[PDB]
Amino acid sequence: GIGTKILGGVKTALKGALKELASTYAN
Repeated sequence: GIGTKILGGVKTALKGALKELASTYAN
């Protein structure tokens, strides 16, 4: 229920936003 935070939320954030930001910082 609040497992959503460490599943659907944080793992989506690393999968999308950190993966895109770090990838086009490193280039």
